[PDB]
Amino acid sequence: MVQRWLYSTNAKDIAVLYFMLAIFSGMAGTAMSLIIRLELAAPGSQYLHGNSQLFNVLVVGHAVLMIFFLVMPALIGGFGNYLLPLMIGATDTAFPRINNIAFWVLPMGLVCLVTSTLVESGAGTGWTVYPPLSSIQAHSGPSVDLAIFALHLTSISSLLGAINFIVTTLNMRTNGMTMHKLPLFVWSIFITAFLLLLSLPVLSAGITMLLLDRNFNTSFFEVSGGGDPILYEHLFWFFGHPEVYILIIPGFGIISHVVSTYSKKPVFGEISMVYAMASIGLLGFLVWSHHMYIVGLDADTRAYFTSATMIIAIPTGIKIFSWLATIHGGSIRLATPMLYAIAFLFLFTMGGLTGVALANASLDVAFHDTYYVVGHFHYVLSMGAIFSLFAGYYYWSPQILGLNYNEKLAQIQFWLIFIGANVIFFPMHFLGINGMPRRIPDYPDAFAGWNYVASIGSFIATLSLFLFIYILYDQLVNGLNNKVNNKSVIYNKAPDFVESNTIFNLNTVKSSSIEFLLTSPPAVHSFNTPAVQS
Amino acid sequence: TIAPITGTIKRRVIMDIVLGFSLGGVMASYWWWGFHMDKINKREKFYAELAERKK
Amino acid sequence: MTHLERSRHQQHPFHMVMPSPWPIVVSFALLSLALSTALTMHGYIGNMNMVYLALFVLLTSSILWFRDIVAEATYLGDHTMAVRKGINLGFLMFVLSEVLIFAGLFWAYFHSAMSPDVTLGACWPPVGIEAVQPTELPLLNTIILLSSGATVTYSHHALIAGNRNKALSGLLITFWLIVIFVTCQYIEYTNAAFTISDGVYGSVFYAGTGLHFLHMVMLAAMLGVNYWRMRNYHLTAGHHVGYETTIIYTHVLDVIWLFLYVVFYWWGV
Amino acid sequence: ANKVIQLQKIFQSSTKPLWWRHPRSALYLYPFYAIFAVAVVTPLLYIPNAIRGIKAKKA
Amino acid sequence: DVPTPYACYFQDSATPNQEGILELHDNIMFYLLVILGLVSWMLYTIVMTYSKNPIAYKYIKHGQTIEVIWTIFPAVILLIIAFPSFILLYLCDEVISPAMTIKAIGYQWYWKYEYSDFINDSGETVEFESYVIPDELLEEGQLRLLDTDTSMVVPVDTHIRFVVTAADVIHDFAIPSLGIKVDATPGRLNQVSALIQREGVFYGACSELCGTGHANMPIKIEAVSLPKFLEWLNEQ
Amino acid sequence: GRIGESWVITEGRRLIPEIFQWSAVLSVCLGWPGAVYFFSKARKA
Amino acid sequence: DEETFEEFTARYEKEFDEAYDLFEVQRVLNNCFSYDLVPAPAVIEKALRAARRVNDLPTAIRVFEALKYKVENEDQYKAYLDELKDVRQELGVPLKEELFPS
Amino acid sequence: VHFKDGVYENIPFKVKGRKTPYALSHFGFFAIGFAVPFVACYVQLKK
Amino acid sequence: SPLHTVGFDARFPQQNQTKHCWQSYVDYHKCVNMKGEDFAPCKVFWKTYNALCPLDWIEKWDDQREKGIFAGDINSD
Ligand code: HEA
Ligand code: HEA
Ligand SMILES: [Cu+2]
Repeated sequence: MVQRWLYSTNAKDIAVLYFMLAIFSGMAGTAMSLIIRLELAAPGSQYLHGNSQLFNVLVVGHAVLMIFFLVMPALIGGFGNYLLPLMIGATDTAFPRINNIAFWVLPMGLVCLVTSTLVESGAGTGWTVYPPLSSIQAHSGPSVDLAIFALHLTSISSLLGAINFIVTTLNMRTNGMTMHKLPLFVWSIFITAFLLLLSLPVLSAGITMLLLDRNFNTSFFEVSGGGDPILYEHLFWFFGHPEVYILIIPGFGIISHVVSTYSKKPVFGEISMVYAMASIGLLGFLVWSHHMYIVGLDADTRAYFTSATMIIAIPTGIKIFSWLATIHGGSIRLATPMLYAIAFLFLFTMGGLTGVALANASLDVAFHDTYYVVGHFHYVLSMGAIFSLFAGYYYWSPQILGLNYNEKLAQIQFWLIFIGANVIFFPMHFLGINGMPRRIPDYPDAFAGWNYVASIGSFIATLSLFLFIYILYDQLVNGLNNKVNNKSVIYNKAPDFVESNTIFNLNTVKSSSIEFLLTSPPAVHSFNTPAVQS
Repeated sequence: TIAPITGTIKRRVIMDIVLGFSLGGVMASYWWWGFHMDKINKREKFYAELAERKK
Repeated sequence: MTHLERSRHQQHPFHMVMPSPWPIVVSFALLSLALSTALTMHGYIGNMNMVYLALFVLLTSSILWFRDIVAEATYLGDHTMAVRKGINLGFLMFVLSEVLIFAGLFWAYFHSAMSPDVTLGACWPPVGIEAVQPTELPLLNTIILLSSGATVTYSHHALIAGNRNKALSGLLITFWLIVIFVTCQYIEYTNAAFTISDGVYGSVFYAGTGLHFLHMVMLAAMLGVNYWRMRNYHLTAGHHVGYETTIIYTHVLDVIWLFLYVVFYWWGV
Repeated sequence: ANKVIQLQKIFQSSTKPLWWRHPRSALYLYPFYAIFAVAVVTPLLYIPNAIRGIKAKKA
Repeated sequence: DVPTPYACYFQDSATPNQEGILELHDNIMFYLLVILGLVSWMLYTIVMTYSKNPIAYKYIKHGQTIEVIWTIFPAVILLIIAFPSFILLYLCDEVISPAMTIKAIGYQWYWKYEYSDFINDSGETVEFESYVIPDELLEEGQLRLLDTDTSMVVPVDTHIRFVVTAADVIHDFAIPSLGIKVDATPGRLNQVSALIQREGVFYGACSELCGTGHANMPIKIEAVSLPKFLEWLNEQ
Repeated sequence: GRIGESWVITEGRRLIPEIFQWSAVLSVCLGWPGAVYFFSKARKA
Repeated sequence: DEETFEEFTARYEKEFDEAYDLFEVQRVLNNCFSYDLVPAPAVIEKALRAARRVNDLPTAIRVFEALKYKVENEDQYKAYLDELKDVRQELGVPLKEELFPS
Repeated sequence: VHFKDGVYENIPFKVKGRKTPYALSHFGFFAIGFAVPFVACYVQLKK
Repeated sequence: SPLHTVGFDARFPQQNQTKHCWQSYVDYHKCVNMKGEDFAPCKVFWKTYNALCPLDWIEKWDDQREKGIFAGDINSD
């Protein structure tokens, strides 16, 4: 297996490695967040007897693995390198060694985080690395350096992935596809590539100067010399704000694809939506300091930033109206990816409108750095990453691997995880509106019942994830037996109610994506002659 | 055998959107009636407690 | 026969690459370097020689990949117009990321124009904090660097036009100027402007200048690689994958240097 | 030059890995990583083995 | 004041700034609620009606009327929900004669309030610590994990300036009851005009991580009358 | 020839059950926190 | 949206004119039912004639069910009654009186 | 790379072989996943 | 304050007043540090620094004057 897997140079054979890494990281992170929630069920040291630094390090690991180590390889890397070259029709992506080095540069990040948590020092400064708390003045030990190297390697891998996506999209696109007919997901990933390209260097440089301050006995942003950490926090927010769009835009593309295919109707003005994503990507840079209203900057600056936020909100609403028009006036089959899409369009929209309400310049006085903001971003992270990944898996898994999944198991899994996520994340807004602090292992005795309901919802969610991994096992072990019998749906497209089923034998799977017209996954260097569109 | 057809292209979504807006408005008003009543009661209590101690 | 092979290798500019261990070895080298530095700067062992050797072997692996990326473009070849444009656009976006790094370094101190803050600075120019200013001190080198860039940009244009004795003169002039630049950089090794004790205003400038001293080393290494590459005479005036990269690099570095020289030197003084 | 075409023909005739350019360098570099990095990463977890176990339990 | 258990709304207002903030917040919430209700009912009626649709209307792409309607509606909606925000910012941010000024420094896991506007005996600057009472050493009847041995006082029907800062790590002066939430930069100061009109005891905590021991961290505010403030000043 | 509708009849008879069902759904989704509050010893009951 | 019925109607009859087999008949029928344009009795008669040419009575069953329930049309009935009876008794394709009581 | 049918080679699994009936590997996946949280809790404190 | 010190404020039309204490303190420290006899020129903004401005700035500036390294940019007098 070392001769072909550990030494692979194929996007086809590396997408599955991305998927395995993503699912392993996700399940480990869910168990670890289970620990975090369980020790916070009641006030006191119910399960963590002292050592609040341990709780802080647990929180940092949770946030870092959720942001950079779980979802980035999955929809950016794992889905991109198995969908974009496939939809293009090119045999292979340009210079797959970029993809291989991007993949292989991850695992030592995991080992450095695990060994940093193992040592007594730990990185307990939050997922944000705001100085001087991460410097030698407060947190010593190699833990900070290990986390810095982990984020650096993740950034390099993301940059390499964007390089490969950009070159594949621009240099060797098929003749049939052109600028005015290019599909939605590839536009989403290309715009995400632009945003990633323009966002990575600022974090790289700023964190490099932080490391240099920690090492060279200097300080550019720390007060020990005259520096001010506000500049670094502007730089960090300038990086961070495009990151959520980076993780949400390919989700937008895949959700648009699944709703367009499941509505049995074409898209609703693909030019309008691609303009919407382009505008979102271009306007994501105008709110670089909108997350830092707490300082007390000039009123004109705050007004400009809130105007920029309310301008940014408009394309999202237009795109939501676009999905709504897409689903309107069309045949509907209640299959599980459609259930994920509906849960998205409901709960993500509610979270986004709550954030728009929060986007007020003077409203951070009651909600910033409280449970309200965590209730905000947990909504969108769950909708655009967890549910989007579930939809993509249940939507391409029967063909990318040839193995089907139990429809009943999928339905019960979606129901369980949806109700668990709702019952977990809803009370957090009630905690935030009160004004409770964040990142504290122990809390006052006012909102104990909400913590208990969050804990039971977390247990529901982890049982759902156990059922999901059992579903993965069953699909990997009993796909052949499930295909023959009526345990699962073998045609996501029921024939139109005008046509006979006997003619349908030639009309099995017809949509606007080429990989669906392909047979069982062929050899890696398939596509001998590129596809042509008349 | 009615000749006029194609009139169903737009009025369905128009009536749906306008009815949804009306339902949202009336529901929000019904919820906010009690909230505004409580807010006015709290305000009146605040004025009473601020003015009763001085005099 | 010709049609089938042309169709099967035409839209496939990617070789049937062997089980190359480059990703695993480079990842292993980076992890070893990271953990070694973390353990050495603050840990249990203060060893320095072996971490230097680890950095050395990482650099050798990087140089090996860098020489292959240009050797396989000529010895192996198998390149089309599309893949050449892909490589060119990749180099453009690397230099664009470098431009963004420079922009971040500039913005680290350039956002204080009219003193919008109150305390801990907010004074342009910083009257009172007058140490040995790193401003106008290396301008004697910046002006000659501008002259060298101007006189070698058109020399490299003539290079890519002919790749002849004039190209040899251009490359020897480039070697001479980069040697002078690295020498005058190394002469200001320890005491260039001052050390970082208190009042960090020129120390940020010193660090920003220092961190960009590796781009010139990379350019010199690539120039030496191309010198040997042409000494082997396998790379003719054809698939000059290194010549295009060096001409675009020397056409962007002069522009960014002029952008640096526009401000931060006569602005605020 | 006078060796490019012949070397290309030999490489085409003998489709073998290692690219024939630096076999001695590859054989010199292959054992060095295993000798060095493994023996320098083993102490990283071997030394804190006695240090590990700080429960710091309080009641 | 004390966070009311099982709350689903804001805490009790203490200052006109907070009642104005709540007024703006509920004004915004009204339109946000009607919008979310509209979209939710749209989704529900779609999934309830077109789930049984036999033939899809797949030749509808333009929809100019709805396009212009929901292209022009969000602009005026945003304008009408942003105007009260601007007017409230203008009203609250006004520096209408702040009368009281005290220090608030974010030290390492503790606070060192310094009262320099007033004096105690003759010209001296009043200053004292604020250490959280340990949970094990708690006295009967106190609030767990937050109560302090000594807290700070404030006059009623006056105007107060809270000078917020830090020493080594960034802190936060977040008091939801009093409507003051300003970051504690290690070297930079900031001025926030807090005016109090109602008596009572207002609680609060630093909404920014301070490392590890950030769970036992006190900020207690007690509002007193002018004779009470004078008597406390003489006693201190 | 305007056979039958008279939009109002079918319009009401079709939306009224749907709007009642949606109102009941929202009432349940807002009363489950209320059910928890009632069941919990909020007033020592 | 100010689109003439005559052009697409005539396109429909012209397409049914060269109905070699059931594939083009089915696609044109699906296209006709795709629009909100309720088919005229003339195009329905042409479709039934083409179905008779290709000899598939179940296609006639499907199209009759579609005409019975395609769009609400304010729940119009007598229009449906005439549009079904004219084409039932023009030539005779007895199919509706069987599937319903089964 | 063209010697693979395209059925089960896309996963590093193997139905053939009595060493693991996809159960030892699945249990091991649980083990390696649950390593980091429990070991992180155990190294400085109790489970 | 007895609920009445100034009343209406119109010194700075814009809401933010970050760059306000410097101007209102330089003149006060000037009029203090030349004559010291009559404070009539600076008798109208007594509260602009005592209560209207963070007294931490005032105490830091006083300590800086004591140590001779002032935060602001003024002369040696
Ligand atoms: C991917 C993003 C992601 C996900 C899934 C989660 C999942 C959860 N998160 Fe977390 N969280 C963050 C992103 C995420 N979080 C970030 C960025 C922070 C910032 C830290 C900070 O604010 O300081 C944070 C911080 C954070 C805190 C702050 C703690 C403190 O104040 O210090 C809390 C507790 O209140 C919390 C709770 C939870 C809970 C109960 C879940 C539960 O939902 C866990 C159960 C899991 C799910 C229901 C999703 C399933 C996950 C999968 C991986 C499925 C696997 C399969 C696929 C991926 C295909 N999260
Ligand atoms: C998936 C990731 C993700 C996504 C998609 C978003 C999307 C949005 N976010 Fe959020 N956000 C985070 C992740 C994300 N965010 C994270 C991780 C934080 C940090 C928390 C921390 O620091 O701990 C954060 C913090 C954050 C803050 C500061 C809170 C803080 O952290 O203290 C604010 C407020 O300004 C905000 C607003 C928004 C808005 C307006 C959108 C919108 O783009 C949402 C888009 C959707 C809509 C807007 C729906 C369309 C609306 C309509 C139907 C039209 C109606 C309105 C008009 C009339 C136009 N986000
Ligand atoms: Cu933002």
